[PDB]
Amino acid sequence: GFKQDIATIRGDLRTYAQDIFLAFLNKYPDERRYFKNYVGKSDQELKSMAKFGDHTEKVFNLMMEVADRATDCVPLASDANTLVQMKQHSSLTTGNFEKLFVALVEYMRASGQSFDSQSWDRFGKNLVSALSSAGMK
Amino acid sequence: GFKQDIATIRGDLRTYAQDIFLAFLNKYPDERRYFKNYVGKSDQELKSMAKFGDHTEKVFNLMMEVADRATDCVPLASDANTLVQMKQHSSLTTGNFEKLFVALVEYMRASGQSFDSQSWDRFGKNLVSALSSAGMK
Ligand code: HEM
Ligand code: HEM
Ligand SMILES: [N+]
Ligand SMILES: [N+]
Ligand SMILES: [N+]
Repeated sequence: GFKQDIATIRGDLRTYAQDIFLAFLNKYPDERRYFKNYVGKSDQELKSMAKFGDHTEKVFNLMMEVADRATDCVPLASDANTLVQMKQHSSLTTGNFEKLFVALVEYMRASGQSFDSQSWDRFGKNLVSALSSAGMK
Repeated sequence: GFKQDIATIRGDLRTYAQDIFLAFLNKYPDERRYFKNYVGKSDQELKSMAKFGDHTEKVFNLMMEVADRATDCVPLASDANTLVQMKQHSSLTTGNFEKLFVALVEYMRASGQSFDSQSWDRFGKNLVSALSSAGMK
């Protein structure tokens, strides 16, 4: 279930983070614009960039923290706050996050691994509603 | 489902409030001790007792609002705060709440209705989790 999925992801965090982030960018090419160093780069080119691996690691670490702190796939209001308040996120809206979770769930369903994709879909939706309540547009 | 159940309960609130609260006191006779005035009374005596009717209605009026404000059966932290901070709840621990929801879910399952009993069970558990987080012992 959801709790095991957090363990699965954490066990090989860099591999899942990179795989899912690339699925995100490739499903939604417009989102690449927020990451100027990623512009004009193939998947394998991004893997050769120190910042790519570092960044996506940090993103998925925080996502897993927020997931672990959630109750019944509903994130804490304070975690949504951390996400709204981050300077790196100042220009974002909830649609950016919504698209990320659509790509994440699609990835999980396509994978050979036994993820609880329904729970991740609920988690994404509940995060989107929480970001909005924490002041994101 | 859960949202419809809120509507069902509100549609005949006094009746459901009294019957569920009685189910609670009768399933857990020790809990009656918190309501001095209710000791040594049959169900029918209680249903003709002013404060019993007014009190149980207020409990279920607020419970339905807390349920309505929840996301995926997880209550707002502020609603949990309010319940922990009420002077009438100063002597309570999470266990009192745990027992109330066990009784409420059992009532729903035994009813002729179409309650989403497993949603109410989650709501009870999530409420208890929020009460703890808000400082109730
Ligand atoms: C639940 C989802 C998300 C989490 C947990 C998260 C977390 C993080 C973290 C921890 C960092 C700092 C990384 C570092 O300092 O190296 C970061 C940076 C950043 N995030 Fe997010 N993020 C999320 C969603 C998004 C989305 C949807 C976008 C845009 C589509 C986005 C855009 C950015 C950008 C542009 C940076 C700075 C990248 C850079 O300048 O190198 N984030 N994020
Ligand atoms: C989510 C569940 C609960 C809600 C929404 C709730 C709500 C309320 C409300 C609104 C009142 C004030 C009513 C009035 O002024 O007439 C009240 C009073 C009170 N509550 Fe609760 N309550 C809950 C659970 C409990 C539990 C589990 C107990 C103990 C086992 C409890 C013990 C009391 C007592 C002793 C009073 C004062 C009774 C009186 O007016 O004489 N409550 N509650
Ligand atoms: N695995
Ligand atoms: N699932
Ligand atoms: N249940």
